Amino acid sequence: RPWTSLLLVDAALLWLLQGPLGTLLPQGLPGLWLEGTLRLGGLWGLLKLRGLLGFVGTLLLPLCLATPLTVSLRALVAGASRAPPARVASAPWSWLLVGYGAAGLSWSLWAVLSQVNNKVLMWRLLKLSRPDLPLLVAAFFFLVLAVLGETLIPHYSGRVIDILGGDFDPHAFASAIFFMCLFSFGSSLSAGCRGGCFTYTMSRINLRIREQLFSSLLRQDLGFFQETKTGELNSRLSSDTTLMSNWLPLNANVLLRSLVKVVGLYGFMLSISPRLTLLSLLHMPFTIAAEKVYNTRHQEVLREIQDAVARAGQVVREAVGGLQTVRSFGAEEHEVCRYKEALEQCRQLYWRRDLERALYLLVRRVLHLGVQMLMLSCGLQQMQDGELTQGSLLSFMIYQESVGSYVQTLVYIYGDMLSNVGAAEKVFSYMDRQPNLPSPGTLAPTTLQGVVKFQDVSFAYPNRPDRPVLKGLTFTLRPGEVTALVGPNGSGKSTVAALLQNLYQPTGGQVLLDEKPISQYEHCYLHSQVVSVGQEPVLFSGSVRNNIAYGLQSCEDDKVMAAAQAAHADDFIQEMEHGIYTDVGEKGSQLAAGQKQRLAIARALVRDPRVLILDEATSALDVQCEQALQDWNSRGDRTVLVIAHRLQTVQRAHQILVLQEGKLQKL
Amino acid sequence: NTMGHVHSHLQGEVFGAVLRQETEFFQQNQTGNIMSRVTEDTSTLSDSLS
Amino acid sequence: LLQNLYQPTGGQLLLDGKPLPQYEHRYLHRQVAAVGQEPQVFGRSLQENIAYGLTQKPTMEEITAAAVKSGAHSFISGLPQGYDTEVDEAGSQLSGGQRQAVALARALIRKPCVLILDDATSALDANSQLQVEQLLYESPERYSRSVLLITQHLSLVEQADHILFLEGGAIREGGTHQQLMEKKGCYWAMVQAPAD
Amino acid sequence: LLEVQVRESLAKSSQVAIEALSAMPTVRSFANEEGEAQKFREKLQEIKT
Ligand SMILES: Nc1ncnc2c1ncn2[C@@H]1O[C@H](COP(=O)(O)OP(=O)(O)O)[C@@H](O)[C@H]1O
Ligand SMILES: [Mg+2]
Repeated sequence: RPWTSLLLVDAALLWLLQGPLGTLLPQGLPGLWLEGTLRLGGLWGLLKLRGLLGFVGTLLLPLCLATPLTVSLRALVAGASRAPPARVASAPWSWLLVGYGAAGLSWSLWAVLSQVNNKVLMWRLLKLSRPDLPLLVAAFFFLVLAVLGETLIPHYSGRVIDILGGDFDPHAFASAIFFMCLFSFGSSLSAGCRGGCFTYTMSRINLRIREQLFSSLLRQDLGFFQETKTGELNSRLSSDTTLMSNWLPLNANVLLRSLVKVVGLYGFMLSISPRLTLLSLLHMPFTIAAEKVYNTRHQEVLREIQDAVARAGQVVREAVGGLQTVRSFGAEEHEVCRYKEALEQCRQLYWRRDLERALYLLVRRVLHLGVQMLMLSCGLQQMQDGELTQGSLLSFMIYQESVGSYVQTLVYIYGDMLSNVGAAEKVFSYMDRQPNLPSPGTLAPTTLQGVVKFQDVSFAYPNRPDRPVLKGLTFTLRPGEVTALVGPNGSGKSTVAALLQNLYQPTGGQVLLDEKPISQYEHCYLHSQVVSVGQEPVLFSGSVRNNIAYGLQSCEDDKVMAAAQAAHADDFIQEMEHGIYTDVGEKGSQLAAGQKQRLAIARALVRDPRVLILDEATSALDVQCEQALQDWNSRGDRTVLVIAHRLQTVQRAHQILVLQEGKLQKL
Repeated sequence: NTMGHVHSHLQGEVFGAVLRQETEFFQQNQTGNIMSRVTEDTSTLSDSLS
Repeated sequence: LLQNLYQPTGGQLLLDGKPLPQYEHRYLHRQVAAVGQEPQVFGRSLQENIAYGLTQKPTMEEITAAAVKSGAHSFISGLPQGYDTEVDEAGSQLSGGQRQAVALARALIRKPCVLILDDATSALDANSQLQVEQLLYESPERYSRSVLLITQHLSLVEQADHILFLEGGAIREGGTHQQLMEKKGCYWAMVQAPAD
Repeated sequence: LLEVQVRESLAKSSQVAIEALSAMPTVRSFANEEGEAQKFREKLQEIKT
């Protein structure tokens, strides 16, 4: 409907302008401009009245002003000395058909052509690369020197060739050889320096990315680590960082060379023929549209590839971390099958990426060939008409093909850099994520009494906020007295321990240390004054001494030995190969369970904490050590919270608190 | 396509070989180390190869 | 050693009269099942954790029967998604005692001939402790398997048919509860240590 | 030899990261994020050299 109406109205307007209306209009460029304006006004009015301008308006202004404007440009480049132009309506049907085709093709190209996230991520990458500015300055300097030398080499190469082909003068041959070698030597030196600088800049950027991402991850809240997987985080930290800096040495060099050369080449081809120079801009629309489509697809597939790589890395992480459990069920083949399935998904994503890239390269090669054929045909027509000579035509063809190649390379490389930077979106997201934690405190009092107070504390884990765990808990822990928190599994005792250490914030009520919120105390002071021996202690690979003093900047060996003696860990420590310098293994694997618990107790006690939270600290402990570590923990100036599953070796506690289903029960 | 097949096959073979070792091989080689060798060394090798 | 993770340097360890290395990997590891001291739980649904390593995926009837035997049905059923509840990588969702119940169900779903319980009752509550006691000394299936019960809860040790006091890597003594109590050796000293 | 050393240093960094990110409650309960960062930075310094 709308298209037929547009055609009919356009035909009627052109017929009217062909008749007595045209005679009133002037002749020449003003006549064509006025005819186009009248055509546009008539179409706009007759479409606004009929309400068909919703989607056909875009095509109006070009279709009506493509013929006049074109003519103007010609009269501005080839001159107006030629005959006055003919009116659109009076022109034959071929001009109208070509105008329709031009308007439609421009409309389609603009639809394809119409990013901020990529730009902001690239700006962030530039901010991260700022510290490497001197290296980039040196690289740019060497690049400029290399280009300048490579502009001089060809003259002497040609001199050598000419001397060989024609009369051979030994002196000229030697001089040409010497100068060719000299300039090649200088250019090669500069190119090597440039490449080395770019490579080192890339490596520094990669290491900086890794450090910043890891330091940002360390600051996140614990719900972040509950909602994510360690293998996938490691996959990000080891692969997306590589992607973010994987192209500088080559892409930067190519971009900068092309930028240096394009301006001069365009100047030259303007000097030869501005008409053909304007004609040569035919390629840019198609180039940019194709790049946009391909870049969208490429970025999508790159993100999917990184996700799949993370999943496969998690498969490997789980299989290797729990090796003794997979091997005790004869399930290695199952893990290998899972990994092979993940690798198959990754392979299919890789194949999609490569196939699309190959198709894009084929498409742009075809575009290049077609546009070069078109330019050659137009230049041949001009040369036949006598506008330009053979040498001018050849020089312009060389220059215009060179600029076409340079512009295509610029567009492709810029899009490739944007795709590579934007495919690593999770890295930037993690680096810029704000932990769901309260603002850091500043209280570091010299003297701490240790009086803890839970006041109507209600807590629900942020991962599952719909299920409360604590319901109006309220109690007091005094120094010099022992409080035994007892209840069944799932009661919420470890949740109380976590809240008392400020690992999580209560959804209601308050946790007070010395009458002030515990979140208002400094991180280091708080966690050096309030220490816990966890349910299943986690050790880190390294010496026993590091594990005991894990988090202390400077702890003397006498303190470590005293802590070991207090926890009864000195008995089995001296039986090790190197005493306190013996490697414990990953997760303390080369140890018995009771030895791990004793080492954790020694680590907790080395700090002389004001508040000590023993969360099942004597579960994997033999009866003798359980009796030994019964009640000496308190010293009259230390608050102690002994969490026990049952009323086992806790009846010697001053206060008893029974917890069931998150509710405190009075004695 | 051929290089993708090569990459996948090599990664699978390396993972299987790692899992075929003995119980103490995983106390000398730590989890992150083995994971980096399996997931990252093979990928770089395959990219360079292609 | 009894799971074939390590080979003995001396002596010999025979299952049904033949060394463990002579048995197929998966056959051996579905005929000998162990609950570890700190059981490992993978990041999958509880249904996939309980049946982890079985060539033929068991039906939900078998999985729920195993969970009932180990006492994990009570808390698994109460979960919003039930057996489809995805577990965290470290198993932090499952509290201590629940993870051991899931590991025990995983061990029991295989119907093994040798059942190792390595401090598996440390975290189990009263209900799961009663369930494991019933499984050991009351279940009709006890006649089809031998149990190695490494533990420190004397309630289960007292009923044990045999007791071995492995101190310093050597068995200082053995026999039934009455015999060791009469001997007044290391076992009696350990039992009466809290009473001192 | 150079590339072997590079791969080994990357593997050590991966070990540090994996060990730290798997025991975050323990790292935070002792206020030792800075120490883990320092270990990672030492490995990265090897890679840089
Ligand atoms: N990190 C977590 N994310 C979500 N839910 C959790 C998390 N940790 C524990 N829970 C849930 O909260 C309950 C509180 O029990 P918990 O304090 O962990 O054990 P217990 O009462 O035996 O000391 C758990 O049984 C579990 O259902
Ligand atoms: Mg607990």
